[PDB]
Amino acid sequence: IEMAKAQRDYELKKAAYDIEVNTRRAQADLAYQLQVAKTKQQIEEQRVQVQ
Amino acid sequence: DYLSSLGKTQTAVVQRDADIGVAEAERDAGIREAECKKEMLDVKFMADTKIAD
Repeated sequence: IEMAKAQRDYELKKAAYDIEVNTRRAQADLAYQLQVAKTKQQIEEQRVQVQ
Repeated sequence: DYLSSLGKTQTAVVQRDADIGVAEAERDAGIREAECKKEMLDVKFMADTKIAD
């Protein structure tokens, strides 16, 4: 019984921490695409100004 | 086999006592070993929780 008590006490916190780390990693992965699009805005703004 | 039959009465009484004693000893060993295992798992899981944090 106490075995399962400790198993819960460990697993629940591990999952709760995993939620936060997964959210932050998901944000970090797509920050690159967000910025590259934001600057491709100006890239295209000038690549059409030449026209 | 008169006498061999007559010895049957107590040839098992000592075996009875030996079985009772070994059963009690194994019971005590098992209970206290389970207690030790429980305590060590609790502390190990607390340490692992801190590591996870």
